[PDB]
Amino acid sequence: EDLSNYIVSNIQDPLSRTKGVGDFQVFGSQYSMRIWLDPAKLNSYQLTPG
Amino acid sequence: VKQKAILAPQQGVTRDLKGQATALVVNAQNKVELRVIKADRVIGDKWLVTEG
Repeated sequence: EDLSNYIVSNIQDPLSRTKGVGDFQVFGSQYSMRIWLDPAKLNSYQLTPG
Repeated sequence: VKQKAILAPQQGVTRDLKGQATALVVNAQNKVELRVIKADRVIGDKWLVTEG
């Protein structure tokens, strides 16, 4: 995951602003702040995901 | 009170990508390598590393 993050973050658009690069397709994705909810503690504190 | 705790200086430990704060430990043969830190608290200007 961190390799795909580094590729799409640091080397992707310098690769894409060069000559003749018409399209790209990257395996993986960047980092994103994933927030994994637990339904048991949501039931505990009377909260919904909304 | 935690017995045999180890405190690290403030800017001696820094975080890289995906969080995961690390500190550059120095080997016995004068080599250097960065180790991960399980820092959970700061006392004054010193991080409390539990293990690592």
